Amino acid sequence: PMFIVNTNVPRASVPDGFLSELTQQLAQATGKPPQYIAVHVVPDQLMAFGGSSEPCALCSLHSIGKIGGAQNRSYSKLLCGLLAERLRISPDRVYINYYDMNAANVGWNNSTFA
Amino acid sequence: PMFIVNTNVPRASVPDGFLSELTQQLAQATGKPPQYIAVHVVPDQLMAFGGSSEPCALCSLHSIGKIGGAQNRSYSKLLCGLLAERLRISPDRVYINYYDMNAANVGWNNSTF
Amino acid sequence: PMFIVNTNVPRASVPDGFLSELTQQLAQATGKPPQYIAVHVVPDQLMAFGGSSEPCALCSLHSIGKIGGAQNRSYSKLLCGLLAERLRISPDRVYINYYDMNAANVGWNNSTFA
Repeated sequence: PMFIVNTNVPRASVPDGFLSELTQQLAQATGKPPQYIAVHVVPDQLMAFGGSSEPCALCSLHSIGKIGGAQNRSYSKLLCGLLAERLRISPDRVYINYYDMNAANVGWNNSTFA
Repeated sequence: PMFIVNTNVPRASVPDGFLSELTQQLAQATGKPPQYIAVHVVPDQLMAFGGSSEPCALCSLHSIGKIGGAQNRSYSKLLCGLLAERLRISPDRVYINYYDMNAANVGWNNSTF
Repeated sequence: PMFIVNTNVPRASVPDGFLSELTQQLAQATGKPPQYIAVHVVPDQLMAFGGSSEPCALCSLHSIGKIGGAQNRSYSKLLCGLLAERLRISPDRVYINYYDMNAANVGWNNSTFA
C-alpha cells in the first residue's frame, strides 16, 4: 500500500515524524507489515479546491486488495483525521483517490507481485 | 472532478488567475459546481516529451462519471486550449489521462461518495 | 507510454542524460517510436518506503496496451535496473504502478487517441 499526499500547506508545517506516523497507522489500517508501506508527502503545492487556496489536499491510496466500500470509508476517516490534526487541513478540503491494483500491475524488485 | 497538470514551464510563466480560470472552465464542462472542483499545477518539472525538453505537460482528470469518448474529446480541446493560451504549450506536447472513478473509491470529508 | 519517477534522491544526483536514456530504453522495451514517449523525474521528495527514508522511488508507467504480466515483469527489470545504476536506488525500494489506458481515455492534441 502506497499513500501520496499533495498539499498547499508549507513544508515547515509538516511535523517531524509525520511519514513514520502515516506508515504506522496505515500498517494498522491495512493489516500489512510496515516494510511494504510507502508514503509520500508533497507540500508547497499550487492548488485550489472549490476555487479557494485555503489549505487543502489531493491524495491517492494504492493497494493490492484491501480496497472496498467499507474499507475506503474507514481509511478516509483515518487519513482525514491525520491531515486535520497534523497538517491543519479541513476534512471537507481533502480528496483521496483509492486504487485496487492487480498484483501483476505492481512492479518491485525487478519483477512484479504476481 | 480533479485536474492535475505537471509541466516543465517555469513558475514565473504561470500567470495570475490560472487556477481560477481552470476551475471555472472546468465547472461548465463536467456539469459540476465550482465548489467541488479541485485543481493542481506543478511547474518547473524535469520532463521530456518525444525526447525533447520543449514545453510540455502530463495531466490527469479524475471524475466520478462524466467520462467517455465524446466528453473526453471535448475536455481535451478545452484543456489543451488553455494550456496553449496561458502556458504556451503546444497541444501535441500534452498528454491527459482520464479516469472514471467509482464513487466508493473517492474519499472526502471522512467518508466516501 | 508515459513514465513518472518520484524519488527522495536529490536533483544533483540525477545524471545528465537520464531523461534521454529513459526515453530510449522505453522506446526499445515498448516497441513505440521515441516521439510518443513521455518521461518525468521528480527528485528531492519527502518519502518513506518500509518506514525508512533511504533512497526509494514511487513510479508509474502508463501505456495504451503493451501492459500485462510478462511485459510488466520485463519493464520492472529494465526500470529498476536503471534506477539502481543511475540513481543508486535498491530495486526492493521501488514500486512501479502499471496502467493499461484505453485510447479513449488519453487526451492529446485537442482530442483523444480513440
